[PDB]
Amino acid sequence: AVDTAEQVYISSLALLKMLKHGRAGVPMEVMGLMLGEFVDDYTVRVIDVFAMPQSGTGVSVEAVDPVFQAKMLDMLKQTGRPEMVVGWYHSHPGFGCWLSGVDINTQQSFEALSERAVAVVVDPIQSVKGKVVIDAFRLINANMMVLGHEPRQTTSNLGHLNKPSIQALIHGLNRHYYSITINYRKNELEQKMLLNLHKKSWMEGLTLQDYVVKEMLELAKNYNKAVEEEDKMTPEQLAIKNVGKQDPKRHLEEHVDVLMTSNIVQCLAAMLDTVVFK
Amino acid sequence: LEEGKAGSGLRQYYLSKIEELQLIVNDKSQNLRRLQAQRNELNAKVRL
Amino acid sequence: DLYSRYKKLQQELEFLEVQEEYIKDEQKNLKKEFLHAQEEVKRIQSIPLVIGQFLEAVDQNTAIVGSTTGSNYYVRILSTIDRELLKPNASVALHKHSNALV
Amino acid sequence: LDVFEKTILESNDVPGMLAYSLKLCMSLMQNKQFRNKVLRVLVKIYMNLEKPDFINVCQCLIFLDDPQAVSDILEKLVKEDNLLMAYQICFDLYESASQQFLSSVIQNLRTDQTLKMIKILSGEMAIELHLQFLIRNNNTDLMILKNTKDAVRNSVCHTATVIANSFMHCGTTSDQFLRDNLEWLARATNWAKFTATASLGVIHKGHEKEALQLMATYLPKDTSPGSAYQEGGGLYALGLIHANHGGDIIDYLLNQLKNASNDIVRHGGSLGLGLAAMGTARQDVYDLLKTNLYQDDAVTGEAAGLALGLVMLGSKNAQAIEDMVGYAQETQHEKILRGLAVGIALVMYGRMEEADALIESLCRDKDPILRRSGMYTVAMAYCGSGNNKAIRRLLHVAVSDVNDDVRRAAVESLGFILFRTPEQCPSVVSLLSESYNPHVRYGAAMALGICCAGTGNKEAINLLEPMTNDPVNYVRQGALIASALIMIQQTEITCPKVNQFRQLYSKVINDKHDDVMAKFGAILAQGILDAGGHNVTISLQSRTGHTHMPSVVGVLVFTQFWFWFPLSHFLSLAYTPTCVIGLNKDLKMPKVQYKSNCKPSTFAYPTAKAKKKEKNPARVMPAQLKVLTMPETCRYQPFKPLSIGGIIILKDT
Ligand SMILES: [Zn+2]
Repeated sequence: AVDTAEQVYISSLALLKMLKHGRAGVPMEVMGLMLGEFVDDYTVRVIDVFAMPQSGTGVSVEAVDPVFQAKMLDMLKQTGRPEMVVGWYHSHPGFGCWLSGVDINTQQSFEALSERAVAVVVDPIQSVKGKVVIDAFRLINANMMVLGHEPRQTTSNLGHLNKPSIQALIHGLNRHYYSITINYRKNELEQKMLLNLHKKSWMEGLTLQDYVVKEMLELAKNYNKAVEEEDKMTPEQLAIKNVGKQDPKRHLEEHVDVLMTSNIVQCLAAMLDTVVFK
Repeated sequence: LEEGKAGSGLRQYYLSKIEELQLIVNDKSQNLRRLQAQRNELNAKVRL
Repeated sequence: DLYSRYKKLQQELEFLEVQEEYIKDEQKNLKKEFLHAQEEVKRIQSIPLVIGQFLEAVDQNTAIVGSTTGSNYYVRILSTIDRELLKPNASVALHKHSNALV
Repeated sequence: LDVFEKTILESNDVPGMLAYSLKLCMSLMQNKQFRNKVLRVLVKIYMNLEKPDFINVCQCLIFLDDPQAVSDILEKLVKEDNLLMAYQICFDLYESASQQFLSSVIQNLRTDQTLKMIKILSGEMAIELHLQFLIRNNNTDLMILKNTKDAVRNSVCHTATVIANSFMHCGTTSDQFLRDNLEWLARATNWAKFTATASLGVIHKGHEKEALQLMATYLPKDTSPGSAYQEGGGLYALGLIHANHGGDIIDYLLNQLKNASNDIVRHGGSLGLGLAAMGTARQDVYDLLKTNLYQDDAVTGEAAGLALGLVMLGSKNAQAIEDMVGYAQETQHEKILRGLAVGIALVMYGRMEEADALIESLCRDKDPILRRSGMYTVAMAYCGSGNNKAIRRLLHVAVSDVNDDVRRAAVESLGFILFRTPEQCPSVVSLLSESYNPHVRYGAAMALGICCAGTGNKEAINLLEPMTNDPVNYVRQGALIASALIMIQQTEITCPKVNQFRQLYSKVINDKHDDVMAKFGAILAQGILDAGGHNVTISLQSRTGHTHMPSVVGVLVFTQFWFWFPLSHFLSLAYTPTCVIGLNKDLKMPKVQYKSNCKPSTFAYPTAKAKKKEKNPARVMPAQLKVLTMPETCRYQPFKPLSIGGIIILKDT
């Protein structure tokens, strides 16, 4: 009846086992399970993610052991929070992380167990640092083809997620499926130390530790002189003369600005004499 | 007027002198606005 | 009336005076964002790569390259160096999935 | 201020030099401290002067905002017994002064002329005179409406057409798209049927009498329809009509809040009660809004925040924000943060100083929505000024901040503050139009849309031409609404781009290959141009000088309706009636016809002399007000010089 676009709140702790357990299955595809709480129709949260045994014979719906979860939920009771299960996830490192033929067969089984059972995919390969990558989807019922086939209200959270549209075969699965919006509920307490732990460990280890003399400048002078004539022949090549040769051509970069910063490296590193000492 | 319409022009001259001075600084900004939008379009080129 | 406009005209004067730090602070950020975009294109594709054989330069921004398996691939060239190292026939490294010319 | 008293007291004339200087000084004055101190001594020498002038007391009424001074000026007019000369300040106090000042002046004055002041401040007779204006000047065109109806798109169509016809149907109260197709409205579901009872209150805006019994079919308590979202729009429907001034319906909302639907009643209920109590600084509405803030539900959080800034607008409640921003840290939803973002933004307006205490907390915080809150808060606080301190942090959050949605709302604040001098926006927002991310371009196009809407500037149309050519779909849509705001009431004879854009709106929506997203704002751009049947405009800058609250609140909620679809049906706030009136006085309707130098081409809603009413009144364009001359052969001639629009007095010879 009434269906509203869902918003997925992921915890920074749940983001860990998505890429981490997925990295352990690389190259092969894994099968996980999502753990969280259903607040309402238009929003959903995943508060935890745990690792499930990887299948070396290929992913199947029987790869999830029911006594593995029954022993896990009991261990979650003695753990701080015993929250009910919600849905499943699987890695797909070998390709662009789209729902395979097994993923649709385990859909109607998991959506019978739990109401939503959001399908979540993840890939390591698409980037390293500055991209969300991952993936998510939710099955829209094929029996609804008799009814209105274009959910959801509050559109562009889908529509904008429908950008880039990610080639063809991916959105070729937009038949019988619709993706879901992933935003981050603020962990910033942990996220503030995530930046502090990362950059401090990357700043000279104490900031002190790190803080071929003339010879490095004799090797640099070959880049600061012998590179000049191959750079300064181009203005004489800009002289035609004049003018039979196709123009414009700009040879100014990148050596000029590199030798600039090359002195910026050597000047402030030589200031270590004046800085460290006295 | 004597305060005045002879002096106020000199008062208006200061503003117009700064307006031309500002226009000089604006002309320094206007062509520099292009160096931004250029590289801003080049910032879209690496995204292209 | 002339002092009226004399009190009017310094507005856009000072309004463009704060428009000086407007762009100057904006353009240097975006400059550092553009320098951050330089790390982007240099990040892609990192590793791994696959060897391929260059065939010919058909036009700007893209060129065709034969794969080591023998299948010729038509790939967008990298925006950094489009010319000197291209050459009519050469062995150029390509990315695994994308087969990108780098 | 000493020598200034001698300069205003200089001999001869100087007939109007004190009149326009207040208009010039108000624009050029950076510090309002001694500004009004100059004005308060000026309005004293007006009364000491032999010739009385009522345009000076209009300016000090709003700026000095002294309830004891405004009570004594009319108390003398009661003793002076002439209703003609006071009839100007009667409706001038109405259209200009906000709801907080109207409630203070109505109490001291009512303590013939006592019955005459009842309908001016409550707007009783003011609605019907412009209710009869609409039905006359309104020219309906069903062609374009049917050209967008036959697309047969299952979604986004139900919201598009019902909000588009409400544009041209403003205030006519007639029922057309409800009666013609019953089944198509039944195809709508979820929050789409919320608009059917909502857009019903749009066309019915005004008409304070029948608004009660006509909508009884949509009553949530008795009917209880199968879909629960159909019964939730009956409370929000009448809030439109009841924006600003209220009425007997205050009990009508009280009966439907305690029965049937919960809590989705509080959605339309608080917006209906909050917009009705907007500017009144009411108490009991703030009491039940705090428990709605603590309901923890994300959808009802918008209704709690949005209705709280309304009622407390201009009052600056301390405990309001303290309970709002104090709940913003531990809340798990973004939508509660949104209604609260505008909630604390709507309460702080036009201070230029007090609000800066909160601005330091908003933008500095790391919450993405609360950083959007700082921009809507700094906009209303700086509304009506060109201050250079606001543009400092305005760009810093619009650039250095990583979130794209806050950069959008950041550049959108430029249209709210700078509407006094719209010429500055195309220059400062120019460089922002080349941003690679379309989120900034969506707000960059809106900045020219909301600010320049009243102006006829062609340069804004030129800058919006590449905006609809951009490959991104929603920046094209944002260009359609923005370019539809510049052309309001302006026909092809004004700018040639009119017919060029009108054919483009129906084009892209009839093309199935185009995205359903962008084509939603296509027919909506039509309606924006056709709003009120081209009769009514939207102007934040008027002789009154006050900002227009319902249009800004409606268009800022309509910025992103993709989070919640009712936010698209909350665009119903942007619909407001406006007109001019030639009524002489009281209930007697004079017959007056005067010439106009503009051709009927401006009067067409798809010369020697014209004919204007003769109060129903007749339409005029803001550019046509200067070319018209009061009739010299008529028995009824105006005593006041006729320059701009609005209801003016007419003297019988
Ligand atoms: Zn699989």
